[PDB]
Amino acid sequence: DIQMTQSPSSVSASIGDRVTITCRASQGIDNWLGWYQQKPGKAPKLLIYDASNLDTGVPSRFSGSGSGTYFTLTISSLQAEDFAVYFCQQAKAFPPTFGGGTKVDIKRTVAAPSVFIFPPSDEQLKSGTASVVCLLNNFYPREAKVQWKVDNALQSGNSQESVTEQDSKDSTYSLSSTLTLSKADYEKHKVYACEVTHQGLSSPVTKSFNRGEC
Amino acid sequence: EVQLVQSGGGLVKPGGSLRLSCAASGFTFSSYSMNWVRQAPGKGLEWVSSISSSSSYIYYADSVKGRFTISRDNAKNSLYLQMNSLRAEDTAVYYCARVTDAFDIWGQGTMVTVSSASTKGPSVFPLAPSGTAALGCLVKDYFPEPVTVSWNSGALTSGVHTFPAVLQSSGLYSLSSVVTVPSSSLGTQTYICNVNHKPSNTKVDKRVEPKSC
Repeated sequence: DIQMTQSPSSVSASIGDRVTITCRASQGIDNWLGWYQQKPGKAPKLLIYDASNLDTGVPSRFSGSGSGTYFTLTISSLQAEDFAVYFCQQAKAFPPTFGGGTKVDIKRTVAAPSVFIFPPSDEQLKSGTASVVCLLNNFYPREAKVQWKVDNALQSGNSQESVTEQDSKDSTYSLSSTLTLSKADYEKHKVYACEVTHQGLSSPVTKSFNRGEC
Repeated sequence: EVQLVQSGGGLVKPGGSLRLSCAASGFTFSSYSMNWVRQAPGKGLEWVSSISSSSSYIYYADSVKGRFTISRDNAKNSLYLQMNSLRAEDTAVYYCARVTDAFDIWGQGTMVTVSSASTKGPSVFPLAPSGTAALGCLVKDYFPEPVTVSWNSGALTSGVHTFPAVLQSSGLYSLSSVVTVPSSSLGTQTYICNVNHKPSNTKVDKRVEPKSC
């Protein structure tokens, strides 16, 4: 089917800025492109259909253009209400497919995450389970990569991330990554490391601890 | 005005069935194709199924064929989704939507959570610290949502971040709540997370002590 890819994943905007979002199709969809807005905890809302047409009730600060495989959505004078996720959607062929979204968020300066690593509690270890938590605190922009390493082995498939919404006071994000191991596996390794890549860091930062050590 | 009102959904066991409903008003329901679209937690939008105005033409996404059945009752202005053989991966907010050239009216969304869990209160573990220090509580293995966390019985709000719960592969939720504080305060101030999981009547207050090991 037709893959829709949006760019960038997030745009930093201030009230009154002009914002332009891009959507690309993997093959030609003519004019059959729609744009939607989504706010946290709410259903999507149609903005534009057939590439350029405003839906009833939609404000005229939104415009779309483009055709074939290249489309853009412009917000011409951003208001507080426009900080939201925006999705494109192809109606050329079944299955209809959506882009992965672009988050238009409140611009602030880049803030590197303050990174903290938390060993499992002895309480938890008693129960046969070990949770290792890596906190990425008060960072901007939202895009951040967390790589777990255990005795230098790159972990995949055994961590879960959770992210906050943009903070109302300082406009930052925070993220938790949690690595879950059996107590047995935890006991088999020494070095537990959280490696973080982010615009606010000139090279990735590693926070680590050694099991059993003070 | 024009409105789509959803109902149904909620908690279901893996292998089980749920029926979603969508009640339409404000437009000629019988003259429009209707659709279901879903959104997994923290993810984008996925089309599930369409049905033509008079049920002549029915379309399904690859991922739901043979398990989900779309139907409609034009005389009741209603759209339905019968979901069978539900799996963990079907956990999502499900929306009904009208289509013209685009999806132009959407329902409010209905959460479907596929888990084998019974009601269970969380274990609460310290996330212990060692200019600014970070500390927290890990609230692990509870069902269903929600849990509430405060710090110092509501007197500490600045610098607090309580993360969205994630459904683990066990079918139980987990989350952490953290706070950053001046390290100079760690030797004089006490920091306590107050966790309440009302479905299980589980209340814990955990003082989080600075560690070195």
